[PDB]
Amino acid sequence: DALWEDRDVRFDLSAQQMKTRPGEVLIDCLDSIEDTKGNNGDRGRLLVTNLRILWHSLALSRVNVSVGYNCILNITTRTANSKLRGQTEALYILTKCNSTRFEFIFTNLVPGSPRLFTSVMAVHRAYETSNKQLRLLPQEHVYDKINGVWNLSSDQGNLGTFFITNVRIVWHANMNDSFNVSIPYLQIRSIKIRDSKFGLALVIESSQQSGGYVLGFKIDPVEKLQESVKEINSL
Repeated sequence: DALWEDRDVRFDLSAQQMKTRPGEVLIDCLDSIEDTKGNNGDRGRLLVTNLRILWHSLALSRVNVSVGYNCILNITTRTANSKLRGQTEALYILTKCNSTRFEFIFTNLVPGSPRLFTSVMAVHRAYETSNKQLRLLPQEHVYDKINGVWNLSSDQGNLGTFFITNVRIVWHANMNDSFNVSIPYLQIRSIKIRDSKFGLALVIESSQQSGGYVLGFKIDPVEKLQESVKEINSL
């Protein structure tokens, strides 16, 4: 139960269906599959999304466990069924990180979902495929252009150029090497201003990374630090 996310209590389900996360898009959903090497029984439903691939039970759906695209390495098919009551059904499981293996056997689907496999190749693929002009992500735009910022690293600080985007909040330095320093907004948890410490700066409280990245704005009369904290606390 190390990559089974909890659903009965942590997703607060009824007796029949899952609970959808914000921004989670559904494509297909089916039934009558077997799980092995979890902590479960023998039969239940099967749901899929753009962030999780979900097994709903049949008997006791107050035990219902799944995993998503954050942990899957690659996926397999069996073959196209040659003749006389075969199937195309194969769900075989490659964990990215841990040594747990799984086999998903649809117990009684009659064509075994040959067209759901035509979908599931692309939805893993989207999670696969993910001078100062930004390497811009799709569904992302630039909302501020700031020249002359002294980001002060643990090594040293230098002349730089800052951008404020929708998601990937990056910083460029034009000091002889074209640095890449980029954080996403979802890794940002909280923000504080440091006017006195290190000269009119902001510090970044990261949850997962557990580190702090600063910038620098005492280098010019800038009138943009109060512009900054509004955009980044909102978005």
